[PDB]
Amino acid sequence: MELTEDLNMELRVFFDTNKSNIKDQYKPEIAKVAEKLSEYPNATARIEGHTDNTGPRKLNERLSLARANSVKSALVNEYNVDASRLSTQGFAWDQPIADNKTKEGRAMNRRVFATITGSR
Amino acid sequence: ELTEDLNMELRVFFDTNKSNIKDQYKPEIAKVAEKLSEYPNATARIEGHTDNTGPRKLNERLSLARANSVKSALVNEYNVDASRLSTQGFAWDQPIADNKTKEGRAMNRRVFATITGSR
Repeated sequence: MELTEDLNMELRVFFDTNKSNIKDQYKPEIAKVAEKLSEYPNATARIEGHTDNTGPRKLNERLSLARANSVKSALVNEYNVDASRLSTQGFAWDQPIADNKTKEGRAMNRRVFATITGSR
Repeated sequence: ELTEDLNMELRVFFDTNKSNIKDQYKPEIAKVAEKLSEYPNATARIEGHTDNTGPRKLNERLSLARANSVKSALVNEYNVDASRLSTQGFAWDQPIADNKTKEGRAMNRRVFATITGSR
Protein backbone atom coordinates (compact mmCIF):
# COMPACT_ATOMS: atom_id res chain seq x y z
CA MET A 1 0.00 0.00 0.00
CA GLU A 2 1.27 3.44 -1.03
CA LEU A 3 -0.18 6.44 0.80
CA THR A 4 0.86 10.06 0.34
CA GLU A 5 -0.63 13.35 1.49
CA ASP A 6 0.96 16.51 0.05
CA LEU A 7 0.78 19.80 1.93
CA ASN A 8 0.80 23.16 0.12
CA MET A 9 0.44 26.30 2.18
CA GLU A 10 1.09 29.97 1.51
CA LEU A 11 1.53 32.52 4.29
CA ARG A 12 1.47 36.32 3.91
CA VAL A 13 2.63 38.73 6.63
CA PHE A 14 2.80 42.51 6.23
CA PHE A 15 4.81 45.07 8.17
CA ASP A 16 4.76 48.72 9.22
CA THR A 17 7.37 51.02 7.71
CA ASN A 18 10.89 50.36 9.02
CA LYS A 19 9.55 47.59 11.26
CA SER A 20 10.15 43.83 11.32
CA ASN A 21 7.87 42.85 14.22
CA ILE A 22 4.96 40.44 13.79
CA LYS A 23 1.69 42.31 14.22
CA ASP A 24 -0.92 40.50 16.32
CA GLN A 25 -3.27 40.22 13.33
CA TYR A 26 -0.91 37.62 11.85
CA LYS A 27 -0.39 35.42 14.90
CA PRO A 28 -3.42 33.24 14.05
CA GLU A 29 -1.96 32.53 10.61
CA ILE A 30 1.51 31.74 11.96
CA ALA A 31 -0.14 29.40 14.46
CA LYS A 32 -1.90 27.56 11.64
CA VAL A 33 1.43 27.16 9.84
CA ALA A 34 3.09 25.77 12.96
CA GLU A 35 0.18 23.36 13.33
CA LYS A 36 0.66 21.98 9.81
CA LEU A 37 4.44 21.81 10.25
CA SER A 38 3.68 19.55 13.19
CA GLU A 39 1.10 17.54 11.23
CA TYR A 40 3.65 17.15 8.41
CA PRO A 41 6.99 16.72 10.26
CA ASN A 42 8.94 16.45 7.00
CA ALA A 43 7.58 19.67 5.48
CA THR A 44 9.84 22.70 5.08
CA ALA A 45 9.24 26.41 4.60
CA ARG A 46 10.71 28.93 2.19
CA ILE A 47 10.42 32.33 3.90
CA GLU A 48 11.16 35.45 1.87
CA GLY A 49 11.13 39.05 3.11
CA HIS A 50 10.67 42.31 1.23
CA THR A 51 10.51 46.09 1.58
CA ASP A 52 8.98 49.00 -0.27
CA ASN A 53 11.48 51.19 -2.16
CA THR A 54 11.93 54.00 0.38
CA GLY A 55 15.14 54.67 2.30
CA PRO A 56 18.81 53.59 2.00
CA ARG A 57 19.53 50.40 0.04
CA LYS A 58 21.43 48.63 2.83
CA LEU A 59 18.72 49.44 5.36
CA ASN A 60 16.26 47.60 3.14
CA GLU A 61 18.54 44.66 2.40
CA ARG A 62 18.86 44.21 6.17
CA LEU A 63 15.19 44.93 6.88
CA SER A 64 13.90 42.49 4.28
CA LEU A 65 16.01 39.72 5.84
CA ALA A 66 15.01 40.76 9.36
CA ARG A 67 11.34 40.43 8.37
CA ALA A 68 11.85 36.91 7.05
CA ASN A 69 13.82 36.06 10.19
CA SER A 70 11.09 37.48 12.41
CA VAL A 71 8.60 35.01 10.95
CA LYS A 72 11.11 32.18 11.36
CA SER A 73 11.77 33.24 14.97
CA ALA A 74 8.06 33.13 15.76
CA LEU A 75 7.85 29.56 14.47
CA VAL A 76 11.07 28.50 16.21
CA ASN A 77 10.60 30.12 19.63
CA GLU A 78 6.84 30.25 20.16
CA TYR A 79 5.98 26.96 18.45
CA ASN A 80 9.24 25.01 18.80
CA VAL A 81 9.65 24.32 15.09
CA ASP A 82 13.09 22.98 14.16
CA ALA A 83 15.01 25.96 12.73
CA SER A 84 16.72 23.86 10.04
CA ARG A 85 13.33 23.20 8.42
CA LEU A 86 12.97 26.90 7.60
CA SER A 87 14.95 28.99 5.10
CA THR A 88 15.00 32.81 5.16
CA GLN A 89 16.10 35.30 2.52
CA GLY A 90 15.59 39.02 1.97
CA PHE A 91 15.12 40.71 -1.42
CA ALA A 92 15.07 44.38 -0.39
CA TRP A 93 12.81 46.26 -2.82
CA ASP A 94 13.72 44.14 -5.85
CA GLN A 95 10.48 42.14 -6.09
CA PRO A 96 7.51 44.49 -5.64
CA ILE A 97 3.95 43.16 -5.88
CA ALA A 98 2.38 46.63 -5.86
CA ASP A 99 2.83 50.30 -6.79
CA ASN A 100 5.53 51.97 -4.70
CA LYS A 101 4.04 55.37 -5.58
CA THR A 102 1.09 54.93 -3.21
CA LYS A 103 0.81 54.30 0.52
CA GLU A 104 -1.37 51.27 -0.15
CA GLY A 105 1.07 49.82 -2.67
CA ARG A 106 4.08 50.35 -0.42
CA ALA A 107 2.15 48.66 2.39
CA MET A 108 1.72 45.59 0.15
CA ASN A 109 5.45 45.53 -0.60
CA ARG A 110 6.49 45.51 3.09
CA ARG A 111 5.90 41.79 3.39
CA VAL A 112 7.04 38.26 4.00
CA PHE A 113 5.66 35.50 1.79
CA ALA A 114 6.28 31.93 2.88
CA THR A 115 5.60 28.71 1.03
CA ILE A 116 5.30 25.52 3.06
CA THR A 117 5.46 22.18 1.22
CA GLY A 118 6.02 18.53 2.06
CA SER A 119 4.43 15.10 2.28
CA ARG A 120 3.55 12.53 4.93
CA GLU B 1 -4.29 29.41 1.39
CA LEU B 2 -3.93 25.78 2.38
CA THR B 3 -4.47 22.47 0.60
CA GLU B 4 -3.75 18.80 1.19
CA ASP B 5 -3.72 16.35 -1.72
CA LEU B 6 -4.40 12.63 -1.26
CA ASN B 7 -2.73 10.03 -3.49
CA MET B 8 -3.11 6.35 -2.62
CA GLU B 9 -2.43 3.07 -4.36
CA LEU B 10 -3.92 -0.15 -3.05
CA ARG B 11 -2.65 -3.52 -4.27
CA VAL B 12 -4.67 -6.68 -3.68
CA PHE B 13 -3.58 -10.10 -4.96
CA PHE B 14 -5.63 -13.20 -5.80
CA ASP B 15 -5.23 -16.94 -6.15
CA THR B 16 -5.93 -18.70 -9.44
CA ASN B 17 -9.60 -18.47 -10.47
CA LYS B 18 -10.42 -16.56 -7.28
CA SER B 19 -11.91 -13.10 -6.75
CA ASN B 20 -12.35 -13.16 -2.96
CA ILE B 21 -10.53 -10.65 -0.75
CA LYS B 22 -8.13 -12.61 1.48
CA ASP B 23 -8.33 -11.49 5.10
CA GLN B 24 -4.72 -10.30 5.02
CA TYR B 25 -5.85 -7.42 2.80
CA LYS B 26 -8.58 -6.16 5.11
CA PRO B 27 -6.31 -3.75 7.01
CA GLU B 28 -5.34 -1.98 3.80
CA ILE B 29 -8.94 -1.79 2.61
CA ALA B 30 -9.82 -0.33 6.01
CA LYS B 31 -7.11 2.32 5.49
CA VAL B 32 -8.54 3.22 2.09
CA ALA B 33 -12.00 3.67 3.64
CA GLU B 34 -10.48 5.87 6.35
CA LYS B 35 -8.86 8.16 3.79
CA LEU B 36 -12.02 8.27 1.67
CA SER B 37 -13.73 9.70 4.75
CA GLU B 38 -10.88 12.12 5.56
CA TYR B 39 -11.01 13.40 1.96
CA PRO B 40 -14.74 13.42 1.15
CA ASN B 41 -14.23 14.48 -2.48
CA ALA B 42 -11.83 11.61 -3.17
CA THR B 43 -12.62 8.96 -5.76
CA ALA B 44 -10.98 5.67 -6.67
CA ARG B 45 -10.18 3.97 -9.95
CA ILE B 46 -10.22 0.22 -9.27
CA GLU B 47 -8.65 -1.93 -11.98
CA GLY B 48 -8.66 -5.72 -12.01
CA HIS B 49 -6.31 -8.10 -13.83
CA THR B 50 -5.55 -11.78 -14.38
CA ASP B 51 -2.49 -13.75 -15.47
CA ASN B 52 -2.58 -15.06 -19.06
CA THR B 53 -3.78 -18.58 -18.23
CA GLY B 54 -7.22 -19.84 -19.23
CA PRO B 55 -9.96 -18.68 -21.68
CA ARG B 56 -10.26 -15.02 -22.70
CA LYS B 57 -13.89 -14.86 -21.58
CA LEU B 58 -12.99 -16.33 -18.19
CA ASN B 59 -10.34 -13.66 -17.67
CA GLU B 60 -12.46 -10.77 -18.90
CA ARG B 61 -15.07 -11.64 -16.27
CA LEU B 62 -12.51 -12.60 -13.61
CA SER B 63 -10.52 -9.37 -13.93
CA LEU B 64 -13.72 -7.35 -13.49
CA ALA B 65 -15.00 -9.58 -10.67
CA ARG B 66 -11.76 -8.89 -8.82
CA ALA B 67 -12.18 -5.14 -9.21
CA ASN B 68 -15.81 -5.37 -8.10
CA SER B 69 -14.84 -7.48 -5.09
CA VAL B 70 -12.70 -4.61 -3.80
CA LYS B 71 -15.47 -2.12 -4.56
CA SER B 72 -18.05 -4.29 -2.79
CA ALA B 73 -15.94 -4.53 0.36
CA LEU B 74 -15.70 -0.72 0.49
CA VAL B 75 -19.41 -0.19 -0.24
CA ASN B 76 -20.85 -2.97 1.93
CA GLU B 77 -18.40 -3.18 4.83
CA TYR B 78 -17.31 0.46 5.04
CA ASN B 79 -20.37 2.32 3.80
CA VAL B 80 -18.44 4.03 1.01
CA ASP B 81 -20.70 5.52 -1.67
CA ALA B 82 -20.56 3.31 -4.77
CA SER B 83 -20.50 6.19 -7.27
CA ARG B 84 -17.08 7.34 -6.00
CA LEU B 85 -15.57 4.04 -7.10
CA SER B 86 -15.10 2.96 -10.70
CA THR B 87 -14.27 -0.62 -11.67
CA GLN B 88 -12.79 -2.07 -14.85
CA GLY B 89 -11.22 -5.38 -15.82
CA PHE B 90 -8.32 -5.67 -18.26
CA ALA B 91 -8.03 -9.46 -18.33
CA TRP B 92 -4.39 -10.30 -19.12
CA ASP B 93 -3.82 -7.24 -21.33
CA GLN B 94 -1.76 -5.29 -18.79
CA PRO B 95 0.77 -7.56 -17.06
CA ILE B 96 3.29 -6.16 -14.57
CA ALA B 97 5.31 -9.37 -14.30
CA ASP B 98 6.43 -12.29 -16.44
CA ASN B 99 3.63 -14.81 -16.93
CA LYS B 100 6.32 -17.42 -17.63
CA THR B 101 7.05 -17.84 -13.92
CA LYS B 102 4.82 -18.88 -11.03
CA GLU B 103 5.69 -15.77 -9.03
CA GLY B 104 5.25 -13.58 -12.10
CA ARG B 105 1.71 -14.84 -12.62
CA ALA B 106 0.96 -14.35 -8.92
CA MET B 107 1.85 -10.68 -9.31
CA ASN B 108 -0.43 -10.36 -12.33
CA ARG B 109 -3.51 -11.74 -10.55
CA ARG B 110 -4.23 -8.39 -8.96
CA VAL B 111 -6.37 -5.35 -8.44
CA PHE B 112 -4.66 -1.97 -8.31
CA ALA B 113 -6.77 0.87 -6.98
CA THR B 114 -5.72 4.50 -7.38
CA ILE B 115 -7.31 6.93 -4.93
CA THR B 116 -7.07 10.68 -5.46
CA GLY B 117 -8.60 13.53 -3.48
CA SER B 118 -8.00 16.97 -1.99
CA ARG B 119 -9.17 19.15 0.91
